[PDB]
Amino acid sequence: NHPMLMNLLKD
Amino acid sequence: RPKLSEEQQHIIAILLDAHHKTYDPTYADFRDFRPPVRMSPLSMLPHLADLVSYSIQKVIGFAKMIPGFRDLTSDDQIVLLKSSAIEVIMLRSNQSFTMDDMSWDCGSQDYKYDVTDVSKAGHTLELIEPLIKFQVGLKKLNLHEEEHVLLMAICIVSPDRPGVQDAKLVEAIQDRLSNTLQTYIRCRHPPPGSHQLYAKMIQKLADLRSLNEEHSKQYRSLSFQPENSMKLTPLVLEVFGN
Ligand SMILES: Cc1cc(C(C)(C)c2ccc(OC[C@H](O)C(C)(C)C)c(C)c2)ccc1OC[C@@H](O)CO
Repeated sequence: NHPMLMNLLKD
Repeated sequence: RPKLSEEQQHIIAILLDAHHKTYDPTYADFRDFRPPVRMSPLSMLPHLADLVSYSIQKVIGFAKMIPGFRDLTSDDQIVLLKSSAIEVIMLRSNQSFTMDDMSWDCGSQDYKYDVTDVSKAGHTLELIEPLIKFQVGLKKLNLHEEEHVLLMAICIVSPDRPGVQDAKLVEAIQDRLSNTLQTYIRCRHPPPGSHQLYAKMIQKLADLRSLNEEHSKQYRSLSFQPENSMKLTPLVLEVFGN
């Protein structure tokens, strides 16, 4: 459930 | 015999550049945040929420560039960032902190923050006193930029954060960074400044665990009144809690 942190982490 | 390998100079070059790409010492983006008000119950909350939100983004940008960080699972990346964010923010803020008046001097009076600013974001001296103490003891280490960027990276890749899966993987990445730091001080940090420098740096990480705890406490109390929670950002709510 961390869509924004996930997005900033993506390659 | 203390030898800085090829790999170790590479790590330092990468972390320096990573830091350079994620810390703007001109503080130009501050003009995008909701404006500071020093008139005032939690008058600094909107501005400081924005500053912290922005800081979270830069920390994440720095973390992705840590050698080995990429090799972790998305889930562990997430756990390391959520638990370390406020700590790395406190660490990275040391760069603008000044012992003249014990404030953070981000270019201008509008963006010069002291204890009453931080109070006006909803924090008490239970946090702020040990915060200022930390900043002072950290500033007095007079770290090389090299040691500073390694310290941030070591903070992020911490195996004991609650929720880690592959602790052993996190431990090996952090060791590579620890060893680079220990070796760096040995080879490039002259005495007396070098005396116990590593142990004092690790002590600062211990200090940060305690600051992290108190920040969490006061944030949960802050963010319980939905009127305060309203004034935060979506990234702050996601990362610090809701
Ligand atoms: C200059 C600077 C100072 C700060 C400090 C003063 C430490 C700070 C600022 C705000 C703080 O409280 C935030 C508060 O918990 C919320 C509710 C707004 C999230 C706290 C606990 C500390 C935090 C970040 C800062 O920016 C540093 C870099 O990220 C940008 O140069």
